[PDB]
Amino acid sequence: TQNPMVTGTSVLGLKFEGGVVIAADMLGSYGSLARFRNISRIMRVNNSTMLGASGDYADFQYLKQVLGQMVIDEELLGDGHSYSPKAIHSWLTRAMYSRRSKMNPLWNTMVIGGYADGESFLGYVDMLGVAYEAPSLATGYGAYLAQPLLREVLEKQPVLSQTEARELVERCMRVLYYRDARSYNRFQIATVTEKGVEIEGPLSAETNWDIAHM
Amino acid sequence: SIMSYNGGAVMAMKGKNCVAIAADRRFGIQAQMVTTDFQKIFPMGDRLYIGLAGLATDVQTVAQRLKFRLNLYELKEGRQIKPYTLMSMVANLLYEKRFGPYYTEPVIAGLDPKTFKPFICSLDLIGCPMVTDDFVVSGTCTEQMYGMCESLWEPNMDPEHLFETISQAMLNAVDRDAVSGMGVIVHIIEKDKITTRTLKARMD
Amino acid sequence: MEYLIGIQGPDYVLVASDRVAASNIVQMKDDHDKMFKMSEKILLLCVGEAGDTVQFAEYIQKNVQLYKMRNGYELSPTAAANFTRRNLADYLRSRTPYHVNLLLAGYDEHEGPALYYMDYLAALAKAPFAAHGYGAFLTLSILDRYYTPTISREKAVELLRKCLEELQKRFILNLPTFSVRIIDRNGIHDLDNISFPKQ
Amino acid sequence: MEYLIGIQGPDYVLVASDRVAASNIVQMKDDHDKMFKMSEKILLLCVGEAGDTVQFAEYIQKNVQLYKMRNGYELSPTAAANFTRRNLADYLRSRTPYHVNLLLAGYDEHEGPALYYMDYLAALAKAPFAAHGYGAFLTLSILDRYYTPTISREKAVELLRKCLEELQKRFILNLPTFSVRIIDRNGIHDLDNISFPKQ
Amino acid sequence: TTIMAVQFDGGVVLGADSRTTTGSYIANRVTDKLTPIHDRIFCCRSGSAADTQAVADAVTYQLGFHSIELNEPPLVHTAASLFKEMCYRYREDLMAGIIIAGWDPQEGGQVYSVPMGGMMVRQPFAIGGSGSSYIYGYVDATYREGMTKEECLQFTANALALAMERDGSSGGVIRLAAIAEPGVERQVLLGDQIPKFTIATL
Amino acid sequence: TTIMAVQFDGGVVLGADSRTTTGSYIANRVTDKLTPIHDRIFCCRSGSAADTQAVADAVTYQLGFHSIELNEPPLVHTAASLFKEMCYRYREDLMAGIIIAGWDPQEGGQVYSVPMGGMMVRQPFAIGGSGSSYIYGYVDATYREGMTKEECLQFTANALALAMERDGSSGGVIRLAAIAEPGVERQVLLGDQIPKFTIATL
Amino acid sequence: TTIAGVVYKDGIVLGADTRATEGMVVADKNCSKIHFISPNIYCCGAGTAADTDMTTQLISSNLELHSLSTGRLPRVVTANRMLKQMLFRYQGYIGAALVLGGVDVTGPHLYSIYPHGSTDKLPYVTMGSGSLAAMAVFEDKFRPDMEEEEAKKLVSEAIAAGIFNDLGSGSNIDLCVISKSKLDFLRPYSVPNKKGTRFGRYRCEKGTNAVLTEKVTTLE
Amino acid sequence: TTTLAFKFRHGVIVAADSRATAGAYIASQTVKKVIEINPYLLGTMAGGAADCSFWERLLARQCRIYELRNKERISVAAASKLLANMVYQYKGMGLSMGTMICGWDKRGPGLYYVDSEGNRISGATFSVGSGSVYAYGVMDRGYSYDLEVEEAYDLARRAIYQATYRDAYSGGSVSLYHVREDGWIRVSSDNVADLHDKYSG
Amino acid sequence: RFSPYAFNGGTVLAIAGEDFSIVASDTRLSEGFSIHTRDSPKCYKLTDKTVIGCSGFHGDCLTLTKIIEARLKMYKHSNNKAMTTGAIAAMLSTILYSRRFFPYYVYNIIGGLDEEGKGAVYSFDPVGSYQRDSFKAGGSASAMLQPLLDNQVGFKNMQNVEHVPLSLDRAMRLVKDVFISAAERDVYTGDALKVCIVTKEGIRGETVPLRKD
Amino acid sequence: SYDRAITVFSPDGHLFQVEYAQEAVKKGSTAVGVRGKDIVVLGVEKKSVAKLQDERTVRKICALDDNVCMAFAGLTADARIVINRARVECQSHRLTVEDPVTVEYITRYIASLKQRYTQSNGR
Repeated sequence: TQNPMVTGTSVLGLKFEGGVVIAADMLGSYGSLARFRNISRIMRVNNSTMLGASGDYADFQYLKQVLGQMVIDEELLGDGHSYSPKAIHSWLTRAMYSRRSKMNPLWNTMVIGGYADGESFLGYVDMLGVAYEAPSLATGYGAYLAQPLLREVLEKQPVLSQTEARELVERCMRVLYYRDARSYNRFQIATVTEKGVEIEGPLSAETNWDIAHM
Repeated sequence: SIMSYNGGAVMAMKGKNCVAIAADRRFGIQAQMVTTDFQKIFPMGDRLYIGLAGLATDVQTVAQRLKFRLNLYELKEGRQIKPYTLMSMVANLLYEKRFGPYYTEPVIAGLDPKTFKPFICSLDLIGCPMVTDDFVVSGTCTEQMYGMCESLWEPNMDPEHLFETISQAMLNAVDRDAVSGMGVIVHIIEKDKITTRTLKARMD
Repeated sequence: MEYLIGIQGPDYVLVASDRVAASNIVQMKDDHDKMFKMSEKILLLCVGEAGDTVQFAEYIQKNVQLYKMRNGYELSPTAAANFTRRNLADYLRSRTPYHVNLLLAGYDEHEGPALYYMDYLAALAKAPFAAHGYGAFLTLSILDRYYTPTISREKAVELLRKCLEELQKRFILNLPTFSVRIIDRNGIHDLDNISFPKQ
Repeated sequence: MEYLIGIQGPDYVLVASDRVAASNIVQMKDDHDKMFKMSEKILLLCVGEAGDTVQFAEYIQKNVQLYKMRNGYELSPTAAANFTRRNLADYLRSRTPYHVNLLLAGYDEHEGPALYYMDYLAALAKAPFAAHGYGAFLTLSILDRYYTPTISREKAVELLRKCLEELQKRFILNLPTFSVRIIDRNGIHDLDNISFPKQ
Repeated sequence: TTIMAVQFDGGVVLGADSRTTTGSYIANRVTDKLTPIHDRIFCCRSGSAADTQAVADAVTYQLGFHSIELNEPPLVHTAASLFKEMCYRYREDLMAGIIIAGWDPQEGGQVYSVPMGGMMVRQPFAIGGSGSSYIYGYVDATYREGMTKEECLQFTANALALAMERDGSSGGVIRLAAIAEPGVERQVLLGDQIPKFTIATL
Repeated sequence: TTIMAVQFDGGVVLGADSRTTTGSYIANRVTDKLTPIHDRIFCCRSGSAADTQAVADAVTYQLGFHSIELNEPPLVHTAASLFKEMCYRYREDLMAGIIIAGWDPQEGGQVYSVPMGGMMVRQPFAIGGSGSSYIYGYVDATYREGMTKEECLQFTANALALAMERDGSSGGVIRLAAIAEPGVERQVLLGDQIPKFTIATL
Repeated sequence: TTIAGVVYKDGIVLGADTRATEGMVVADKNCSKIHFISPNIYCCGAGTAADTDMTTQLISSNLELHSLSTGRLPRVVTANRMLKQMLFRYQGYIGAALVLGGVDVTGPHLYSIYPHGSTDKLPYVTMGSGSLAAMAVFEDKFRPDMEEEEAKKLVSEAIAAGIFNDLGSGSNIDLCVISKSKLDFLRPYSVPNKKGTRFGRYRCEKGTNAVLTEKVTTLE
Repeated sequence: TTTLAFKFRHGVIVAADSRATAGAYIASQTVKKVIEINPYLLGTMAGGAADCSFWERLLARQCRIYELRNKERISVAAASKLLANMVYQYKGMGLSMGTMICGWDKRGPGLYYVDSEGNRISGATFSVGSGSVYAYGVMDRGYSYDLEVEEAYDLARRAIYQATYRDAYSGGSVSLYHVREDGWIRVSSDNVADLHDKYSG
Repeated sequence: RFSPYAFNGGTVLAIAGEDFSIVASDTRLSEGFSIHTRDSPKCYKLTDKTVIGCSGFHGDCLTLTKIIEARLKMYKHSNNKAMTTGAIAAMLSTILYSRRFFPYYVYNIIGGLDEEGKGAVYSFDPVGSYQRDSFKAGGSASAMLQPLLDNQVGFKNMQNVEHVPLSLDRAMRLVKDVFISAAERDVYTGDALKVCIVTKEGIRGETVPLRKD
Repeated sequence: SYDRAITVFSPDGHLFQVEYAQEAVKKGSTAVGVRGKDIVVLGVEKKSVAKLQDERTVRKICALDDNVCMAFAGLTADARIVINRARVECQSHRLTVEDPVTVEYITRYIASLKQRYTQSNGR
C-alpha cells in the first residue's frame, strides 16, 4: 500500500501503575475531508492486549482480521497458553517488516498496550518495521504535540496512578484537537488492567477559546 | 559538493592570551593533487589572520577583496581594524552575494589591538557570524576536527600547550580526510611575536 | 582532450603542448599552436571549450600589450598571472563565462622563472611543474618521480620526452606531435617539435 | 572504439583488426586478438560491449566445433553466418542481449570466399568488403575508391595498408598496430602485423 | 478556510472560520479573516495569508487616499475594482480568493466575489475557501430572498459550522460582522454558541 | 457521479445520477448506476466504470453461488464483505467506491460504504462520488432519525438534485430504489420531477 | 531552534534556546537568538540565521532613524509593518521566521512573522523546529494576565520542551522580559544541560608534535 | 585505490595500497587489498570491497573443489575464466569489481585482469583503481621483463607510492607480494610515511 | 513514494585489548528531528565471548540480530559447539552479502575474544565487507570518534611517546570520555552509554549517563 | 512425470537391471583396445557383413574430440545418446577451461552419467 486512502491520526499510549491507557479519536479522514466520524481505531486483541492504529484504515481492518483470527485459533487449542502483549508486538513487527521488504507496506503506525503477569507493556510498531518499547507513546503529530507533555510528567513522576494517567491523556487529546488539522473532538479511551480491556467512548475534551478575544 | 571541490581545512583555537590558526596546505581538483603549498591563511593586521576554506577560486577572490576593503578602511581611519570589526566587514562582504554566494567559510583569529584579548570566529558562506570562546573549524573535515577539539581543548592554555593542542587536532583530523592534508601550517599569535610552523605530516 | 605541460628549471621554463585540433572523430588540424605570446618573456597556454580559448587568450594578450604600450615597461609574469586570474574569475559568474584551462610560463629579470596553473574555475597556483588534460593523469607521476629543482634544460627536455613517450604508449588519444618552447633571460625560444611519426 | 575490416578477393578473404584493449583513457592491452577461429576456414571478428563480445563469440565457436564433431564435416561459411545471425536475433529480444558487431570471413570449397557483415541488431549482409567501428567512416570511401573484384591478395594488402594509414592520419584514437589474417583454400594464414611505431 | 457573505435589504453579513494551517499543523487557531477595508467595507480572505494580507493592506491604502481625495464615502464596487485589478495583474504570483462586502449610500448592501485569477462578480451571497465546497448544496437549498439581518446571521453561522465540521482546513471560532448604515457589529461564536449538528450513528 | 443510500426502519433507499463522462464529454447520459447484487441487495457504483462493473459482476456470481450453497437469503453484510475483499485485494488496480445497501431478515435495512482502498463501514446513510462533496453540509443539516420510506426518498432526491446542479460530473436523471421485505421499487425522476432550487440572482 | 513568546499582564516574555546546528552537528553551543530591535522591542529569530540577523539589523537601523526623526518611542506595529513588507517583497527568499515582542504607548504586543510576509498578532507564539513542543506546553498551561514570574516559568518550560524533544534545539534557555518600566535580558536564564565530567586525561604534552620549519616574527 | 601487478622473469609482483574511503571520509588505512585466494593464487581488490572479497572467496571455493575432483591445481587462465563467467551473470545489476588474478601454472607466470563489466584479458602489466593512471606512468618508465627481484620490488613500491602521492583515494600502506613457481610470499608492508622519508630525503 | 529505510541514529564503538574487548553504544533511538526513546541499546550479546553492536536503520538492526541468533542456534545444533568470534564474522559477511541488491542498512561491529583469548574487533560495511581492527567506530558520530581513537589508542602523529599496552581501565576511561565529547556535538548521540566488557570471566555491563539534549 | 523405480535392490544385494544391461553388453560385437607407447588402437568385430550396407553409417568407433575417441559394445542407440552427451561435455570443457579434456575426465563424465541412470526414477 503506497497510497493510503482513509487514514487515522495520532494514537496515544501511557503506562500507569497497574495497567496501560491508549487514546484515539474516532475520525477517518479522506485527505483533508473528515469523511468518517464514528470509526473505532482501537481493538481488543485479547484480555491482556489492546491495539490502536494510525494511518490507512483498510490496512488496520486487515490487520484486525488477521490478529483476531490468530487469537481465535490459539483459544481453540485450549492448552493453557495465550499470546502475551510482547508476543503480539513481536508478531506485528515481523509482519510489518515482511511487508516492507516486499515493497508493499501496511501503511500503519501501531501502539500495543498490554498487562500481563503484573507487568505493563507499551509497544510501538511503524510501517517500516521499527519497533520499540517506551513508558509513553504517541504516533503522528502526537509525537510532536503530546509526547513532550507525557515525557515531562513522567520525568517529574515516573510512576502514575490510573486517574493521573487518564487526566494526562485527556489534556494531550485537548492539545491535539487545538493544533492538529486532521483531528476530531470525539475519541475513545481504552484501558488494560488486571481486570482486562475496557474501551470507553465517545468522549470529548473541554476546550477553551478565550484567546479569540485577545 | 561544490564546497568540497578543492578540499581544505582551517581551524582556530583560543589560548590564555594567544590565538592559534592552522590550515592544511593541499591544493587539488577533486581527487587529483596539484600543489602542496596553497595559502589559505592571510594576515589582515599585525595580530589578525583570516583562514579561508572552500572553493580555491573563492578563497583567493575573497581574500583579495577583503584586502581591498581593509586597506581602504585603514587608510580612511588611521587605525588597525579590530577583529570584531573585521568579522562584521567579512559578513557584509559575504551577504552582499546572498543569492550568488562565494563558496568560502572564513575563520578569523586575532588579538584585540591595544587590548590583546583573543578573538576567534567563523562565518558561513553567506556571512552568518559565530563567535566562540574555545575553537572554530571550517572545511571538509569539520566532524573530525570537532571530535579532536572537543576532546583536547582546555581553557587558559599557554602558547606551547595551544600549539600542541591545535597541531594534534589538525593532524589527526586531516589524516582521516581524503581531500585535505599534504602538510599543516600553524600560526601562534601572541602579543609580542608571531610564530609560524609547518608540521611533519603524511603526504598521501 | 588537449595536453599542456610545463617544467620550471632554475633559470628557465620549458613548455609543451599537443598540436591537434579535433572535431568529433577526425583530426582536423595536426599543427595547431596552443601557445600565446603575451610579451617578450610570457607564454600563455590555453585549452578548453572551442571558441572560449582563443577569445579569452587574445583578450589577455591585447591587455598585456596595451599595458606595455601605456607604461613603457612590461607586466611581470606574476602580475600577468594575477590579471588573468582576476579576469577569468570575474567572467566565471557573469553572462559570458570562459571554460579555459591555462598555464602561464614567464621569466622575470628579478624573480627568475615562473610557472602558473589555472583551472577553469580561476584558481591560481604556482607550481614547479604542471600539466593539463587527461594526459596529465599519465605524466604527473613521471614528473613527480624524476624532477629535481636543479634540473638542467637538456635533462628537462629528456624528462619531457619521457612524458610524451608515456602518452604515446598508454593514452587512448592519438597525439603524435608536440610544440616545445623555452623561456629564459633571453626571451622565448622555439625548440624542435617532439614528434612520433607513424610509419 | 575498435576497428574491423574485411576485403574479399576472387579466391581469398583478407581481414584485419585493431589490437587495442582500452578502459577509460588508458590502453590496457596493445596486442589484443579480436579474431575467433570457428573452423579451419572460418574467422569470426567481434567488437562491441565488453563481456558480450567474448561470451557470444565463444558460444558460437563451441556450437560450430560441436557441429563438426557430431557430423564429421564442417559448417559452410554461409550456414555459420546464418546460425550466428539467428542466435544473435533470438538473444536480441531476450533477457540477455548481446551488443556485438561482427564480420564473418570464410572460404568454401564450392562457393569460394565469403565475407559477412552483422550489426548488433542481427541484420546479416553479404559484402565484397566491409568495416566496423568509427574508423569505418574514414576507410569505407577509400575501399569504394580503389577496390576491384579481381584484386589480388598483394594489392589487397596494399589497399588495407592505405586504409590503416588513413586511420593513423585522421582518426582521433591511437590505433598503432593491426592483426592481419587471410583465408583461402589452404585455410587461415596469419600475415605480419601492420604496425606504425611511435618514435 | 471558509468565508461567506450574504446581502440583506439594508446591509451585509460576513462570516469566517479562524483556522490558519501549515500543512496539518494549525499555526493560528483564532485567525481574524474579516478585514476592514474602510469604515463600512470589509474583505474576507482565503488562500495565501501573505498574499491576502499584502493585497488588503495595499487596497486599504489606495481606497483611503481615494476617499480623502474625493471627499466622499467609498463605493463597495470601487473597493472590489481595486481588489480585482490587483488580483488580475498579479494572478500568476498570488493565491487569493476575496469576498468584498459592505454598504453604500448609493447602492446599499453589496457582495462581490474576486476568486483566484482576478474575475469580479456581484452575487446575492458568496462563499469561498477550501471548506466552501461542502456547503454549496446547503446554501443552495437554504437561501431565500428577503431574509432579515438576524436570518442572515443565522444562515451564515449554520453554513460556517457545517463547513467547519467537515473541512479539515477550517475550524476554531466563527467571526461574524453585520455592516449597515449605522455601522459595523462584530461578534464571535465559540464553543456551545456554534451551531451543532448531531453526528448520525447506528 | 453522486450516489447515496439511506436506511429506514424496514429497509433502504438508494439513489444515483445517470451521467457517465469521458473528460468533458458525456458518453452516457442515462447510465444505470444502481446494480442489483441479489434479490434484495443493491450496489451503487462510483469511479471507473470498467472496474465497478467487473467487481459487481464477480460479487453477484459469488453471492449467488454462496446463497445456493447455504439455501439461505444472503446477508447484506456478506455482500459488503465480498466487495470489501475484492476492493482491498486489488486496491492498487481498481478505482471503485461502492455503496452496498439492502434488506436482511436478520438485520433489517443496511447501508455499507466501501470507499477506495477497501475499507468497510456501516452507516445510517452514505454518500459517494465526485458530487458528494457538495452535499455533505446539506445531508448533515437535513438527516434526522426515524424518517419513513417517503421521507427517505424525498431526502435522497433533494440531495442528488443539489449535487447534480453543482457537480459537472453529475447530471441526467435521478434513479431511486426502495428495498424492503416485500421487494424492490425502482423509479426515475426526470425533467420537472427532479427537485428544483432557484438560482439566486441580483 | 525553539523560540517562544507570551503576553503577560505587564508585558512580553521572549525565550529561545541557544543551539545552532550545521546539518546534524552542533556548530554553536551558545548562540544568541534574541535580537535587539529597539530599547522596547526585541525579536527572536529562526530559519536562515544570516537572513534573520541581516533583517533584524536592517529593521533596527530603520527604526532608530524613525525614532530619531519623530523623537518618540518606536511602536511594535511599525516594526511589524516594516518586517512584513520587506519579507513579502522578497517572496519568501529571505528565510527569516520571527517572534517580535515589544511594549509601546499602546501596551504589550506580540507578533509572529513568517518568511513569506504573513504576520499573526497573538498572546503566545512559538517558532522553529521545536515550536510544536513549546506550543504544546503553551496550550496546556497558558492563562491570560499572568504575573511576570509565572510567565517566565511558563516560557522556560516551553523552551525546555523544545530542547528535550527537538534534535535541533539544546543547550541553554535565554529569556527577555519587556515591560513599560524595564527590560531584563537574562542570558542564560537556565542551564539545563552541561558537558559530562571527564573521567580521563588525554595525552597532550610539550614536544609531542614534530616540526619541519619554524619562523618567529617579533612584533613592536 | 591503487593496485598493480606485473610479470617478469622471476614471477609476478603484486602491490596495493590499503586505504578505504566513504566519500571524503577515510574509513580505513589498513585494508588488505591483496586477496590470498589460496597458497598459489592471488587476487586484487578494486571497486566494491565486498564484491571482490565475496566473489574471490567463491572462486577459492571452486578452485579447491576443482583440485579435489581433478587431482590437479586449476590453471590461472581457468580460474580467471571461472571468475569472469561468475560475474557475467550479474552484468547490469551494479556489481563493481576490478581484479587481477595472478599465479604460476604450467604455462609459466600468469596475470589476468577481470572486471565486473565483463573484461578478461591476459597481460604483462596491469594497474587498477582510481590511482592506476599514476601507477601506470611510473611502472611503464621503470618496467622491463629482465628486472632483478629487488629492482622489481622497488619498482612496485615506488609506483604505488607515487599513486598515493597524487590520488586522494589512495594511501595508507603498500603491501607487496611475489608470486613464484612454488607459490606466493608476502614480501612487505611499508607505510607511505616511511616510503616518503626514504624517497624524498 | 515509499522509502523502505529510515535514519535512526546511534553510535557504536569497539576497542580490542590484550585480554578484553569493549563494545559501547549510545541508547537514543530517533527519527528525523524526534526522539523515539532514550532507552534503546545497540549492543547485543551473541555468545559468552561475543557481543555485536548494530547501528543504522532500526528495523534492519532488529531483523538482523534475530537472524544472527537463529543462525548461532542452528550452528550449535549442527556442530555440537558454540560459534567462535571469527566464524560469526565470516557468517555475518555471508548474511549481509545475501541481500547485496536490497541491503541491510546496518553498520556492525563485533567485539569478542578469539580462540587464543585475545581481544578481537571486526568491522563490517552494510554489504558484508569486513576486517579485523584494534578499534573501530560506526554510526552517526564515527567520524568524530575515529581520529581521537587514532591519536590515543594508536598514538598516531605523536613523537617520543611509548606504546604502552592499553589496559582495561584506561580503555574504559577513553570510551566514556570520547562518548561525552560525541554527545557534545552529534545531535544523535545522547541520553545514556551502555558499555559491554568481554573478558574470559564473561560479559560485564555498565551504564553512564549522557546529556539529554 | 513417470517416476517409477526401475533399478532396485534384490534380496541378495543385486541390482538386476544393471546385470541385465551387462547381459545386453555381452551380446554386442567384440571391441578391443590396446594402449601402446606412441599409439592407441581400437578394433571392433562386425558380427555380419550385409554386403549392401553403407559402412560409414554403422561405425562403432567415433571421436569424442581431437584427442579422445571411443568404441562401444551393447545397444547402438544408447551408445549414440552417450556419445552425443560426451561430445557436448568435451566442447563445454574446452570453453570453461581453456584446454582439452583429459581422457580420464571424459571417462569420469560418461561413468557418472551411466551411474545416474542406474539410480534415478523412471529410466
